[PDB]
Amino acid sequence: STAELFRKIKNEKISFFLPFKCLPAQHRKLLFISFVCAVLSGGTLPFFISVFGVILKNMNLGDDINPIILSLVSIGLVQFILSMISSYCMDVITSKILKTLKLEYLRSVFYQDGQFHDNNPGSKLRSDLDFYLEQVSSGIGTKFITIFTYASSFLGLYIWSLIKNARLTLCITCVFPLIYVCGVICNKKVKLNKKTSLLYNNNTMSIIEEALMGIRTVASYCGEKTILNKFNLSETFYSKYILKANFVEALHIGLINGLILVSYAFGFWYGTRIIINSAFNGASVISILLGVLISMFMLTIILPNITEYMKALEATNSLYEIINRKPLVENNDDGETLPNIKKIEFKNVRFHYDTRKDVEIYKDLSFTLKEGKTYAFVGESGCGKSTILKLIERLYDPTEGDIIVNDSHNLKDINLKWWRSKIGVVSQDPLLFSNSIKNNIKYSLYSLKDLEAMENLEMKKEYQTIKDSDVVDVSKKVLIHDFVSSLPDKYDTLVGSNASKLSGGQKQRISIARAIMRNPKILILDEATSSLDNKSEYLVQKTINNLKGNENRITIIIAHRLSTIRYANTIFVLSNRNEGSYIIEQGTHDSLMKNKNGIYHLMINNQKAPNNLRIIYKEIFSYKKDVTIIFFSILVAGGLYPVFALLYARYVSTLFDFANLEYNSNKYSIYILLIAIAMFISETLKNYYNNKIGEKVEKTMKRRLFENILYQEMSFFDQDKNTPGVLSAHINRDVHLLKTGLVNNIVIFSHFIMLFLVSMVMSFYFCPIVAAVLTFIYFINMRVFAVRARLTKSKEIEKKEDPSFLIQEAFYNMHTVINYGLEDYFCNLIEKAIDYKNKGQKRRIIVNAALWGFSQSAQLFINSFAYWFGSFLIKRGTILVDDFMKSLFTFIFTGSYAGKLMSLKGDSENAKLSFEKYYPLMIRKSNIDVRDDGGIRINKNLIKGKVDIKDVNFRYISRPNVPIYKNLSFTCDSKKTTAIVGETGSGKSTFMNLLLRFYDLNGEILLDDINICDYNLRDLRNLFSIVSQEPMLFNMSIYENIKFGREDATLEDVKRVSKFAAIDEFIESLPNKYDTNVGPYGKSLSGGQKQRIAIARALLREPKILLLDEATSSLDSNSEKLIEKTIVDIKDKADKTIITIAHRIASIKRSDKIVVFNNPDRNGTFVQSHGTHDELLSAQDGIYKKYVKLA
Repeated sequence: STAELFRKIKNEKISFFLPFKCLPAQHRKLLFISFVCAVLSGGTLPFFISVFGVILKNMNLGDDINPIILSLVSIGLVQFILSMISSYCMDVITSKILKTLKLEYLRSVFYQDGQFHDNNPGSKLRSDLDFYLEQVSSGIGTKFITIFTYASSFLGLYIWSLIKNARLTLCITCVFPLIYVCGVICNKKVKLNKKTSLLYNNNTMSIIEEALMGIRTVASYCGEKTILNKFNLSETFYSKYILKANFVEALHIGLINGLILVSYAFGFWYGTRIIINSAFNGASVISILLGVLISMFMLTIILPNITEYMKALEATNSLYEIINRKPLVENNDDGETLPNIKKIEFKNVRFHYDTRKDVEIYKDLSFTLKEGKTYAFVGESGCGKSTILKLIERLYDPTEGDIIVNDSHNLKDINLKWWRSKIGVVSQDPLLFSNSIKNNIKYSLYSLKDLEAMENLEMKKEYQTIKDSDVVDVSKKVLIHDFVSSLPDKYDTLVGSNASKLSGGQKQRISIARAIMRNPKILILDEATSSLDNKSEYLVQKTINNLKGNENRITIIIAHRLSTIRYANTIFVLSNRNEGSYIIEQGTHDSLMKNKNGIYHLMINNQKAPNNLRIIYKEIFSYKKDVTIIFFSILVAGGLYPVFALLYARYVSTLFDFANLEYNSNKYSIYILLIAIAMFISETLKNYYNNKIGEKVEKTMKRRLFENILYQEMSFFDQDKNTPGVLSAHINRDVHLLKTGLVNNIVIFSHFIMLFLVSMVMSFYFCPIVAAVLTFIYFINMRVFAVRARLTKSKEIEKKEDPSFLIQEAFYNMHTVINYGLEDYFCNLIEKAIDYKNKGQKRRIIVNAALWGFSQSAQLFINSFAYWFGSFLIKRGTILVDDFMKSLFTFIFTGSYAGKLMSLKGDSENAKLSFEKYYPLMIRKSNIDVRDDGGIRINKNLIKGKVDIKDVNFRYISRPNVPIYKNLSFTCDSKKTTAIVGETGSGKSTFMNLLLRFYDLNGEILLDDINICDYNLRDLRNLFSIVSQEPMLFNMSIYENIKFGREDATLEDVKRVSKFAAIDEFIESLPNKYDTNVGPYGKSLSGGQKQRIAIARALLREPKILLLDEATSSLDSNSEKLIEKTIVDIKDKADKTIITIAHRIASIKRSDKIVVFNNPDRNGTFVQSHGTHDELLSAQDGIYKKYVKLA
């Protein structure tokens, strides 16, 4: 709320007046104008409310009102004008500040040091900027001056009502404290239960994610059902607590709709008693009630605007710190430049980042780049080459060394404004702008001409000094003068989005020409020939080293292939061989290629639709008890709210008759009390069963989705649009939308129609003539002159919206503007912004102000016309008074209330749309379903364990081009061991999946001379047991992860089977031994324990067939040895058939059969040899002898 943000802002002085300190004086007193022109509109209602009683007294007594009407329209006109002025006066100021913030932010971005640009890269900033620039725009516009109006109205109403009789108003307004009290008492009991409801939802989230990730360790142990119990038990507490919340959330509504209809009654009952004891007519009573009651409605609409303005404050203060960040490499324009360029000299340069403050890079970087010669660099990927490039340019700084140039000038005194003036950087990819081919090349001199008028502002016209003659010969030099003539519009042709039309080679030629036109001196080439041959490169280099100024210049190349560096003057090759880098090899090619047989020797040696929703409605129309109650409550509310109008009316007419005034008050206040008591119960029992119906639809759709996603097959999960992230996003969000949207917006339509029928009926009956006119007016107002609709439609368009293009092509081509060209854009966005401000802005703002003044001065004219027409028809004898008074207030009150509750709807369309996205998922057939019971029944006794394969041809459907298996055929023995070896990464872990029916077939698999597809696969998966490479443990206790699948097992069995695994020493060394709740995915344990837990999990089932895989691949020291002990312990017992995947010769030689795989040609694997078993260790040529001597 506001009471917390106010305390937060008080104790550091975040100013209330912060956005209003970047403004001229021609914008500092339009604010004052718009201020005083919004207090004068805070006196309209204290006048209408003051005459609203006198009109009624003057109509039902036999006199005229025309002098009062003419005193009531002029104020409407001046309200219209004074409301038309302020919108115009404010939107200009909004545009001004919204411009200045941007035009400082772009600047403060363009002076960063490069240390930042790696931290805050590009597209984030423009994705942030706009966000802030729609928090300050939509909170300082017209809805900042709708606060003094309402406060003025409050003050006027209250003080006027108090000066008249200061004992009635106090006793009317002493009921409202009991509203704030109830609010603060109920918010507590809402939050206390809502936080626990949130607590018991993340558990379900974690269950769903952790069970959809590891689906194949769930179907292999047949554990579909022992997750559904956790899901359906952690879903009920959520329901009961959130319904406890909704109950209190609905009771408040009824109580607040009730106490007002007691304030009215007590006010009238005390009013009729101050009259008699005194006799102050009966006209200064009808107005006090409306005054005191409408005084507090203002306090229910002021608060959101203050929250939005505080939001704008904290948004701006999140932006005036970026602008005032120190770049620490600033351009002070005080560097004493050099006459010429010579002798770059490193001296022991060491560098560390700001984040990784101790991950050192360099050790002994020290050399000198003499003038006049060439150089080169060849090394590893990132051992410190690119930083040297970025340090010649001086983006970063030396931390310990110094780069004193020409033995007379330090780098931190050389002008950065001048140093970049003589450096040409040909990067890997060309950075070409998207205007033309001539302007890209003419973007070189826009920085050097500016270094001529400063020392002598003239930035506009001097750029014409760039003649179009140098382009000709500099194009001739780079061998591009031919193709430029081949296409029409030679220099005027325009390239597409970042040069996406022509060939890459020619674009890089243009980039090279851009580099060369300025007569660069330190020419830093970097991976220029990643696509082309070395012909153009060598010709260009011949042009460079023969260019005027070759006597003292320093060219640098950083490339990979050694052919470009066939000739050189010095070649620095470096290597960090970890904690520091240094140079390993120096000297020319002649004195290095033969002298040492080092790394460079190796390098030169090597390279040189309607149904879907009637489902929902059929579900909703089955709760025959909780449906009728809502119907009766709707009828009661809609039928007994309008009656208050024509009870108020009857009460007015019996107040201007001193006779029989006591009895009438006694009879008409009690009825109001009863109406309030009924309205309380009606609203309470209406707004509670809405949510009670909403919950059950959710928690009977979620159950179906999840319970029909688990039992699907594996091809479902191997597709691209079937991902856990997208499936865990439906279940919560869109089902919550089915709760809110549909079965909130049905009730609103029902209640609205029930009001609108009865009101129009029993208002057209008393006085037919007035209702036709009033309906005509409201129809032609709300459906033809719809003001707010046109006001939001004409606003979202310009909110969506060439300055929206220059910005995008600058944060992508940032590197070049840092190299050269800065204020050609800092003073180009202003122009293309201002040329599009005025021409559209003036029309839009002079229209959208007239479309806001008429919205604040429309009901007044309607009411005035209504009372005039009523007083006109009466003085010719057509109609009486009571009929008019009963036919008008119905429209008034019913329209207000209907407009109130109608603004509670939710997203009804997207919820009817997403339902059609996920409806096929709760109905999709699986076709490999474990719930079936078809096939031959099998007992565990008669299993001999003889796996057999005859022929296999497998290909993943996700990528049907890479066949992996061709004609696999072998046999495994019964109660024996059978190892496997072959080419590493040959897809050996697919045999297993085919054996457990994750993929059907072409090929054949057998078991005891019977096919696999005739077994009733519930039992088929109930005897195998795999030990995957990486295990997976759930977020339950350690006692339960072992009982996964098998619910019936005591605790001593766990101790027994843990004794085998050699894990009952760590568990019996810690409190909460067999109740130690591990974390998600078992991330609270060590790898040497997780796999032993898995092995204990696989040995409890008494598996008749075992399937291992490299039990000790990458484990620690002790648990490795313990695991090998377990493996060699189990394998000694000739009880169960075992199929290992081993590559350790100590275990191979014990095996009874060995099978070799190979992939000669990349189309399929097959069996090279069958049953070597170490007796065929060397009998013919084979790979078994290789893999047993290679390992």
